[PDB]
Amino acid sequence: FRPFKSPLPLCPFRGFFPFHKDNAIRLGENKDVIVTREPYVSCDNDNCWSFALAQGALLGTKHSNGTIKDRTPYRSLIRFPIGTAPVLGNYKEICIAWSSSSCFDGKEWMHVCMTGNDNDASAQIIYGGRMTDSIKSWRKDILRTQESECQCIDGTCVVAVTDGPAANSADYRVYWIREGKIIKYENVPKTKIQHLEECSCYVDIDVYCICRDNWKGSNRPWMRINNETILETGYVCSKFHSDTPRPADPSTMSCDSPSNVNGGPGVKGFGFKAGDDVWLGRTVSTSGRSGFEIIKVTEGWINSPNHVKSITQTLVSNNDWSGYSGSFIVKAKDCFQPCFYVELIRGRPNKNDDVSWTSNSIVTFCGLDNEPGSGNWPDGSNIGFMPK
Amino acid sequence: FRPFKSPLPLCPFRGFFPFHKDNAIRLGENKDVIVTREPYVSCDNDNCWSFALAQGALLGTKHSNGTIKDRTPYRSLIRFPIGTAPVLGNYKEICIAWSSSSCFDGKEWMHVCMTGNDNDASAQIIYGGRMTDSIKSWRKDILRTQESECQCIDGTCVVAVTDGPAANSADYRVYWIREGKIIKYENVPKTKIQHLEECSCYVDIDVYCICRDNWKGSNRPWMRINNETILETGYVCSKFHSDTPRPADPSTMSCDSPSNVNGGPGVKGFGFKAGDDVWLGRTVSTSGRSGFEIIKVTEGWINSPNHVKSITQTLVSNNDWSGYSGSFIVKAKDCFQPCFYVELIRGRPNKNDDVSWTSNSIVTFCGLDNEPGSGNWPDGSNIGFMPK
Amino acid sequence: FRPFKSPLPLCPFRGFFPFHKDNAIRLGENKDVIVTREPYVSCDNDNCWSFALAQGALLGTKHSNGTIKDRTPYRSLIRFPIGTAPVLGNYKEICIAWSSSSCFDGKEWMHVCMTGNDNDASAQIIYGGRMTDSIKSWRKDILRTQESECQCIDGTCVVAVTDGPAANSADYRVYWIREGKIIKYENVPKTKIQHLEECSCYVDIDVYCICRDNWKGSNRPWMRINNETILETGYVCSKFHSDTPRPADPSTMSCDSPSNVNGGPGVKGFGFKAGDDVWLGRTVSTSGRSGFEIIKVTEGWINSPNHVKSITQTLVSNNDWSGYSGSFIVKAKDCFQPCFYVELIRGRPNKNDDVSWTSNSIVTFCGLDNEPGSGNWPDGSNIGFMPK
Amino acid sequence: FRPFKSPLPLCPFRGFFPFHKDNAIRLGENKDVIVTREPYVSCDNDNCWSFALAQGALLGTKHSNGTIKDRTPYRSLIRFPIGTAPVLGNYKEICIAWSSSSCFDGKEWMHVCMTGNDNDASAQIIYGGRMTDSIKSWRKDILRTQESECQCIDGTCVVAVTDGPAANSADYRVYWIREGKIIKYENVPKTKIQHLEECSCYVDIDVYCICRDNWKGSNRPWMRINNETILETGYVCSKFHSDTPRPADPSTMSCDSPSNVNGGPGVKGFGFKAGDDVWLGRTVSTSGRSGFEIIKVTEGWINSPNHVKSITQTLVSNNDWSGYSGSFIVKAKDCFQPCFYVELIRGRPNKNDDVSWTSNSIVTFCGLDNEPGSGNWPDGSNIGFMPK
Ligand SMILES: *[C@@H]1O[C@H](CO[C@@H]2O[C@@H](C)[C@@H](O)[C@@H](O)[C@@H]2O)[C@@H](O[C@@H]2O[C@H](CO)[C@@H](O)[C@H](O)[C@H]2NC(C)=O)[C@H](O)[C@H]1NC(C)=O
Ligand SMILES: *[C@@H]1O[C@H](CO[C@@H]2O[C@@H](C)[C@@H](O)[C@@H](O)[C@@H]2O)[C@@H](O[C@@H]2O[C@H](CO)[C@@H](O)[C@H](O)[C@H]2NC(C)=O)[C@H](O)[C@H]1NC(C)=O
Ligand SMILES: *[C@@H]1O[C@H](CO[C@@H]2O[C@@H](C)[C@@H](O)[C@@H](O)[C@@H]2O)[C@@H](O[C@@H]2O[C@H](CO)[C@@H](O)[C@H](O)[C@H]2NC(C)=O)[C@H](O)[C@H]1NC(C)=O
Ligand SMILES: *[C@@H]1O[C@H](CO[C@@H]2O[C@@H](C)[C@@H](O)[C@@H](O)[C@@H]2O)[C@@H](O[C@@H]2O[C@H](CO)[C@@H](O)[C@H](O)[C@H]2NC(C)=O)[C@H](O)[C@H]1NC(C)=O
Ligand SMILES: *[C@@H]1O[C@H](CO[C@@H]2O[C@@H](C)[C@@H](O)[C@@H](O)[C@@H]2O)[C@@H](O[C@@H]2O[C@H](CO)[C@@H](O)[C@H](O)[C@H]2NC(C)=O)[C@H](O)[C@H]1NC(C)=O
Ligand SMILES: *[C@@H]1O[C@H](CO[C@@H]2O[C@@H](C)[C@@H](O)[C@@H](O)[C@@H]2O)[C@@H](O[C@@H]2O[C@H](CO)[C@@H](O)[C@H](O)[C@H]2NC(C)=O)[C@H](O)[C@H]1NC(C)=O
Ligand SMILES: *[C@@H]1O[C@H](CO[C@@H]2O[C@@H](C)[C@@H](O)[C@@H](O)[C@@H]2O)[C@@H](O[C@@H]2O[C@H](CO)[C@@H](O)[C@H](O)[C@H]2NC(C)=O)[C@H](O)[C@H]1NC(C)=O
Ligand SMILES: *[C@@H]1O[C@H](CO[C@@H]2O[C@@H](C)[C@@H](O)[C@@H](O)[C@@H]2O)[C@@H](O[C@@H]2O[C@H](CO)[C@@H](O)[C@H](O)[C@H]2NC(C)=O)[C@H](O)[C@H]1NC(C)=O
Ligand SMILES: [Ca+2]
Ligand SMILES: [Ca+2]
Ligand SMILES: [Ca+2]
Ligand SMILES: [Ca+2]
Ligand SMILES: [Ca+2]
Repeated sequence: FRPFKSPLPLCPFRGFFPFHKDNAIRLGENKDVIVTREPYVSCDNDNCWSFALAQGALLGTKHSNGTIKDRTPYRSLIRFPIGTAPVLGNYKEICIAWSSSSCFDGKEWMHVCMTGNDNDASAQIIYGGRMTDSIKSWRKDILRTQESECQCIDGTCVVAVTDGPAANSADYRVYWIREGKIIKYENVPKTKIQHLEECSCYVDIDVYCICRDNWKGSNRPWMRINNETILETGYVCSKFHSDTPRPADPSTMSCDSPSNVNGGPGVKGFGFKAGDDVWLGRTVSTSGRSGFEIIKVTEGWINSPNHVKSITQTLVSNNDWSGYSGSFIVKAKDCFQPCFYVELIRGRPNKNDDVSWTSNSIVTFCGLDNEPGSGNWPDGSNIGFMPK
Repeated sequence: FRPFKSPLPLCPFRGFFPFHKDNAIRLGENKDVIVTREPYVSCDNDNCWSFALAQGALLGTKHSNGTIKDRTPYRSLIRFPIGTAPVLGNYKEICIAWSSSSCFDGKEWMHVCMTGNDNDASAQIIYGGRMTDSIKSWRKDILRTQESECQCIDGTCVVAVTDGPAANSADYRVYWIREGKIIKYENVPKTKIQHLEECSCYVDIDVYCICRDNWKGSNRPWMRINNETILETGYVCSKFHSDTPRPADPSTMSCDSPSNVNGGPGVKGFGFKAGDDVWLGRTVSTSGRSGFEIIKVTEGWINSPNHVKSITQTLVSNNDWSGYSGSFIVKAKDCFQPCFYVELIRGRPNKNDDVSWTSNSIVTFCGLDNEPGSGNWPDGSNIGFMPK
Repeated sequence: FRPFKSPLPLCPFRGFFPFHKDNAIRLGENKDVIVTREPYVSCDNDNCWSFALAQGALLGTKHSNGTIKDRTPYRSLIRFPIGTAPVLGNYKEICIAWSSSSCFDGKEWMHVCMTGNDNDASAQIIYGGRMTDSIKSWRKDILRTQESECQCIDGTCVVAVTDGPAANSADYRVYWIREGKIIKYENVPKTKIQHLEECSCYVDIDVYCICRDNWKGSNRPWMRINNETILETGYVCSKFHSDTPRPADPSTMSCDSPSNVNGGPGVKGFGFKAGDDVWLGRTVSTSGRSGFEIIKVTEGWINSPNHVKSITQTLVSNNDWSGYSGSFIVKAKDCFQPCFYVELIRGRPNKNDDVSWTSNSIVTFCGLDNEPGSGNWPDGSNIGFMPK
Repeated sequence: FRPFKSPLPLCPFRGFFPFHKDNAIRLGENKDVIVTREPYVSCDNDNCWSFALAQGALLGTKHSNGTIKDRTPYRSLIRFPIGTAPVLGNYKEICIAWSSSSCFDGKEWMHVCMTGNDNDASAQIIYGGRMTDSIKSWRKDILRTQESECQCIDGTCVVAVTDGPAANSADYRVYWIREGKIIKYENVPKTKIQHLEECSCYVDIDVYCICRDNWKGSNRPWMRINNETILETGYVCSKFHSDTPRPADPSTMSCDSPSNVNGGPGVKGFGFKAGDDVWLGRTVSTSGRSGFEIIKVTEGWINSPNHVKSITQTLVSNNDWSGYSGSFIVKAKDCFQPCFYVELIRGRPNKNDDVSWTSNSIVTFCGLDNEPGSGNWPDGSNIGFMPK
């Protein structure tokens, strides 16, 4: 017997440490590796797992040509051992999906899988391997979700979902799902949040989601949620913004609205509230998806004149490609450990990646209450060695 | 401890939703994937699985040349993770077979595996991995079975078996098998059914099988069976027929006999009775194995002047190849969820599939009591990219 | 908790039925498959497994060249799912070995693994994965064992071992091993048996072993053994001999000594005593390792004028290559089911197998108390398609 | 439920016997095998496992070129079935690491993983798959550890760690870690030990570590440790030295200090104290990493005029390449069985290994209280057959 996961507080931490790295593109030189993108990580009682949206093709084969395309019927959410490259001999196919979220409730896995036509998509809810429920597109404009792990408290899982325009007003909802059955949803209040995509969430008593405003906000919108309702919303106060693109530091302190500067598009990212402070992942570049660093901003969660970047860890150099990033948690006795993954995109449309495909590798870090060292953990592939 | 599966009613449903898709041919471009055909799906307490008849060769190798041939000693029933491509590193060999059925009784797997000479074949019964019993060909003319999952109620499994001509009167039986031991068989009454092949079965209190009349019926024959005997037989009343080939809609309403029009040959297919209504899978083409759709026919299960196609889901376009299709169930608390798979055949003898082999990929859908969206989920292989 | 396996009687049976077939050579065309020989099968509580002596090389690679060689340091006993081809992604390495036996005692696996120099070899005893004991070569002349499953009764496992000349008087012993610890051994009495190699054993209350006389006997020597001692010895009385080479039928009835005709060399084979009758596997050819059939000889176990081949199943045609064969059992409630495997050797030194390597596939059959059909289940590889 | 491992005495033994061998380079001819080095073995309750530092590339691909380099971000500690070659379909990625140690405490696995910049590395502590603690480089000079299994007694695991110069005075510590949490560390006393690297440890009531002095000692330094503190230190008294390089036999008897002859560099190695005697692994060559033998030295553990090599097993000939070697234990009822692995390095910078990569295979032996035979178990690859 296993109990449902509880509303534990986030563990104390003061730095992030290298965890698992798959080197998937390097290992894919001989065409063994499945083409993926939008990876994430999520753990159950026994294992942490890599998840990603496969493209139904092997890296470097003719079918991998043109996998820059975001949505096809040939995409499936797949799962593979954390830190391993996804290959036919080790992967599991979770569901047909070109957008997804997964989370373990303490007893079983839940997955949310969107597929079908852009104007008529549906989200399948999988629980314990069985399709238990669904969401029908209501705005008929690319129904979509987090692309990282959802969160579950006392048996009720929470997941953020969007339907509508990428660069205009759309609908954003949170769904509460218990044992695979949709209990209720709420439209996210628009009193502060103006656009919301690809939420990266974690648990610190309540669920916190830090997301992507793809329209007007170079700062990231956020929500606080429990097993019943949305408790709080806003934008991360930090005058050091963390979307891409974004203005150079220092920028505007906007706790309650989008910055309105360098607003679109964006990239999936994450953060961790720590008291009044906030940790924020971000590309090193302010314009491109290159490099990765995480900063701690003193009093960055609140309205304050005292915002300072007290810590900056540079984990992937600006000379290396990054991509999406997202939070995940690991139960650590009486608290949840904050961890994250970074998608390292290789191929189109990256300048000088002269291949016809698009894929990624993964690297991950976890938070400890110890002082970190330093290093650099990029994709590491010589694109010139790769089958095109 | 696990109890035997019970005679649960079918769950309510109003549409079908995309579940798992393997993209096996696309992923087989580099010769990793095992050549298969006649796939199906069946689940135990912990997992749903893909099953298929392998051809003892890797796709695109010289040994794959000529795998259009239906029966060889080199065919085995194999099992692999649902939605994954079958590769040497993930498959399990269940038994030597060129015709098969599998089902889980709540405690153990049973399999029925036919092999040997066309005139002298035998069916091996496997239970919990042990060969427990057998059936010797009695008409000496290709002893054969469902090519999809059998069904088990309160420990007794039921499976439909045929021996005799493909386009003339043959023998059709149901066998009752408990813990791998044949308890009894019955010759299917011929008062209504005139020819019966490749039954697709499910459970709705009793076992329902919807099969293939390969001789005179463009409508599908069906049986209702419990743990003791055949309770009822007939043909699906729907004036919209669901075999291939078949007449255009609307055709004849024949509850008690074969249509006698476009009667032979046929293709394995499935349906689900829903009150007085019936859901029917079928190729989009009325002549070829191209496309796949599922229709709901109001009062289609009964003798009525009111037959209308209230719902039509087009899941694979008529421009894409399909093949066999079959039902499977997933336990959903106090009811069984109706699901199905579609075999997507590529290679010989499909027009313009210029390769020497014959194989397939798989796609699956499950029923929910929600409104579906729409999409298209075909094999997706560019045959021109494939090793021939 | 699991009890030790008990001394159950052999199940009733009247024919043999096709079980699992791996098609390993066919599937090895693209160099995925590990080079093996001397395969066998053995089962635990949950699964039956294939075992074989690998050659530390992939089929069709340069390192596979010359794998006709019997003993090298690069040979390991490996285990893989029954009926699957052995590949790097599915195999387990049991121990370093160029001769081996394996058996499950009801709780754990035991293995006997010989390796090292021809004149100074040692047998490692593995139990529950731990090396627990060993046998040092005492005649310093290729210490060797069954190349099929040993047998275990009430926790005590029995295994036949040989050290000395291949075509002259050597030492033959049985070892009793409990939980991996050698309890005792006995020199096999030479009052009847004159040469003994590669015993194929099974359980029918007591352990029966039917072996290979490589010197003077075209008939097979046999032993009856319990958990304490050798109870009985002899040669199979059947005037229809079952070694290879051997005289044509009918030959000599020799219950107590070697035939003294077509005496050497031989091939590993098996049989099953059934009352006063005996079932005997044998190559179809009387001179070569081609084809495979199993005969039932009425009163073949005893001294009688009434020996007749009442049954003959031809399972592999004389036009196809065979090789070693061996017995294994599967627990069937209150009796043991008799099964066997046949090694299908391809490559050197088989005439017209124009490749530089030597390997094999596997096929298996089990006994049922039903009448069999007929078929042909040979290796099935087109040697011309294979990498050389 | 499982108890923590206890402080058992080492089992009696009088020779070493061939256990598992992977033949990884031979099997890597077709580019399936992951590039590794610094392998080791460690076991839990159910299985023994191979561990190694992968290089994030497949053997024989372009990315394998230049893998002689010791530290990169693309190295991960990986785990694979003991005696199997590491391939994408069977490996698990444990953590990012270019130096590592692993050990099972009776309940869960602990790992120590160093990565990052040479001057700023950190060691991540993994326990039950979760990152639980860390060590920050304190001398900022390649923080590093055993490259073989650590040891755990009554829930407290012990591991030797080094930071500082390779050929001058550095810092050497032992860390005590319980359930992944660092309890304490001790600086190793320098009253006898002058340099310490790559400890090979085992349990004989207390933990014994036999290590590598890379500076002044051709004899190996050693420590005795319990769950609380370092109990004893020294150098192995044996006048027959066991590092590489080293003086020819007989050399100096130095129980309390480095030999001061042929002092640097060295190679990772191991030994086993047996009463007043000692068993010592060593390369056959006194100058190079070729061959492998194990000697027993009578009274070799103590100050004595009676040192004699009573036993010498030559396991890999001087004509074959060896490399690092290390101890591991297997629980054997009421004692621990001493076993070891030998890394068989192929590629750069080995003379005449004309390839661009560097990797290894593995061979293993275990101790029994029986007399051994003899043999030779080298890597076995024909380097000329390999992709360069
Ligand atoms: C939602 O969970 C609560 C328990 O969690 C607490 O309240 C949440 C809103 C959130 O603030 C958490 O962090 C808190 O720990 C459930 O409340 C229980 O309800 C039962 C039945 O009425 C009652 O017997 C218990 O006393 C309640 N427990 C507590 C701690 O108050 C509530 O039922 C959950 N709601 C849903 C819709 O599932
Ligand atoms: C990746 O694919 C493009 C496009 O391929 C073409 O269209 C595809 C849908 C498919 O039908 C292919 O068979 C077609 O070739 C390739 O670009 C083409 O390259 C060819 C050959 O050099 C050229 O003649 C065409 O004009 C190109 N077509 C377009 C639209 O640009 C491209 O070469 C492929 N990349 C790699 C690395 O193979
Ligand atoms: C077959 O199953 C029945 C129980 O299932 C019920 O009856 C079936 C014919 C079918 O209609 C199902 O949907 C029903 O739920 C077994 O009947 C039981 O028999 C035992 C022993 O006589 C008796 O004690 C129970 O009361 C019966 N249970 C019920 C519900 O009537 C029957 O034994 C099964 N037959 C065989 C041959 O296995
Ligand atoms: C697929 O196989 C056919 C037939 O192969 C021939 O017969 C087989 C049983 C086997 O023995 C092969 O070695 C034979 O080649 C191939 O058709 C043949 O192609 C060759 C070469 O072009 C031609 O000379 C023969 O006349 C053909 N034979 C027949 C009966 O048509 C075919 O080319 C193979 N397809 C592919 C893609 O390789
Ligand atoms: C060997 O096994 C016997 C039990 O098996 C029986 O005797 C064998 C020789 C063989 O004929 C089997 O087929 C029989 O079923 C063990 O005998 C038991 O010994 C214990 C302790 O003395 C005694 O209490 C039991 O009564 C005995 N059981 C029987 C059935 O007689 C014997 O101990 C075993 N010997 C060894 C060395 O392990
Ligand atoms: C299989 O191997 C033989 C022998 O290979 C030679 O000796 C080996 C130990 C190794 O060192 C190889 O590099 C050697 O080539 C091959 O037979 C040789 O073939 C070559 C080239 O045709 C010829 O010049 C030699 O005289 C042959 N040597 C002998 C002893 O016959 C054989 O070709 C290989 N088979 C295949 C299919 O590759
Ligand atoms: C360390 O372990 C001891 C038990 O192991 C014994 O003492 C070690 C130092 C070592 O010599 C082993 O080989 C010995 O077997 C723990 O001692 C126990 O402590 C508890 C609590 O005080 C006490 O109740 C028990 O009696 C002690 N057991 C024994 C055998 O003395 C000790 O707690 C451990 N220390 C740490 C820091 O974990
Ligand atoms: C292994 O690699 C070396 C070096 O490769 C060069 O530098 C690498 C970092 C990478 O950028 C490669 O593309 C470069 O080629 C190879 O040595 C080179 O070989 C080329 C071609 O013969 C030669 O022109 C260069 O001068 C060499 N460079 C150096 C520094 O020596 C080497 O050939 C590779 N080995 C194999 C087996 O492929
Ligand atoms: Ca933005
Ligand atoms: Ca028909
Ligand atoms: Ca003979
Ligand atoms: Ca491959
Ligand atoms: Ca040294």
